Amino acid sequence: QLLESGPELVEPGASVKVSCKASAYSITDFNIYWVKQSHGKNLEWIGGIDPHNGGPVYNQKFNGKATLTVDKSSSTAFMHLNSLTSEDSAVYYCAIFYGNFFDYWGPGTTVTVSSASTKGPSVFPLAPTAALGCLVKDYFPEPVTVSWNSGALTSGVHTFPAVLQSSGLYSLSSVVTVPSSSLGTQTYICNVNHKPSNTKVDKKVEPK
Amino acid sequence: ELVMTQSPKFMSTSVGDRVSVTCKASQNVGTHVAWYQQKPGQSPKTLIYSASYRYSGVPDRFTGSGSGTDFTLTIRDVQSEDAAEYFCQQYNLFPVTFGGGTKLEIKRTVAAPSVFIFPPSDEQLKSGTASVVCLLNNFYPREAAVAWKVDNALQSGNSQESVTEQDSADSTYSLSSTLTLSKADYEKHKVYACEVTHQGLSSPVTKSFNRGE
Ligand SMILES: C[N+]1(Cc2ccc(C(=O)NCCO)cc2)CCCCC1
Repeated sequence: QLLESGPELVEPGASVKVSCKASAYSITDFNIYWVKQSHGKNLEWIGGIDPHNGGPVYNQKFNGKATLTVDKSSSTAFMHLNSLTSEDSAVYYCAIFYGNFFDYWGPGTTVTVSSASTKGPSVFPLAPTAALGCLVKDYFPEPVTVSWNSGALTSGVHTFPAVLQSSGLYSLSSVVTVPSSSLGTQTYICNVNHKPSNTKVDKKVEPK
Repeated sequence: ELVMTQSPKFMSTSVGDRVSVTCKASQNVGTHVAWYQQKPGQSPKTLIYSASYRYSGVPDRFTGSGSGTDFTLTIRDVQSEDAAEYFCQQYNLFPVTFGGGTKLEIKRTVAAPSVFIFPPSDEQLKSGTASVVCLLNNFYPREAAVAWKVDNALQSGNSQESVTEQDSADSTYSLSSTLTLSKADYEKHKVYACEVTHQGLSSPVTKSFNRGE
């Protein structure tokens, strides 16, 4: 039930404000905190704000780097990170909770600090029990999402972690396996979205 | 800062087994500790609060216990969908701190990969480059050697690999090897082959194709 501001590519030394808001309720009448996930996968509590007593609580490690505010009116929580360095590249989550009831995390906001510019991917068909797929090549920054037949196809889908090639551009392929019989009956379209570069492409994969 | 040292760092075990993760606090933190599970491609999800109490919808085969500085998460009927990284959390004293984590892989019978090879799109070639992809699908264990050959000369330096997290349903892995050449390089040779060696195969299997046919 939580939404978060989109992925981000921020130049070193510059800044970034991440938003977070709930769909059917106000997160602002519950406790809200933020958590940073970095080097591989590993968690660090940034700080949090309590709905019933003014003042955000900060972890010293981030004192000076992180500013937490809310806007009770619009039910939105914000995290402002200043003076970004490559060590601020991470997935940032906003979490909500109340006493011993729930404790629910948001989807995540990828954040890459780098002077490079955003580049959308080239999407190439990986032409065909049989396997088929899509090559999603030369995009920056991470991440990108791939889906098959607008979500309709989920069995046997295999999407690979992206590799950073020497050019400094990311690359990955998505694959799916289906019945060979199905090759002349079902159309297979992979849909790629790269939010950062406002790049969204549909690619028909058919037998060459 | 309160340190939470968690172990083991990594653990592999069969479906139906019982295993336990542990965390050591550096200061009695009472029972103000939670346990989180994070599945591949998802945010962490709280399993336990107050060391031994479950959140709604969390299966009973999960249980937490201990106090002071000694905490334990035990999983009693390990299921495939259990494949994840687990974390403990101290919240008795700010700043809140997390343990380093425990990666839980699942032991399954050996299973040989299914090998598929893909030629570059006639559309990619237009732009200057050629990627020849080789897919190894649904195998175990994760260890696998892939060799590229072109006109029977073995390749090195122009390929890259990627592997998926263990599948939650069948506990297999899938891998992709990607051969990147320049258009010219690609049109120089004819036979393109990917050889796969895996302990689930009595002898390396090869999937190849000829350029332009
Ligand atoms: C969320 N939590 C632990 C916890 C997580 C974050 C905070 C926190 O950041 N609080 C700032 C003041 O509101 C405090 C406690 C709540 C209690 C059950 C276990 C999970």
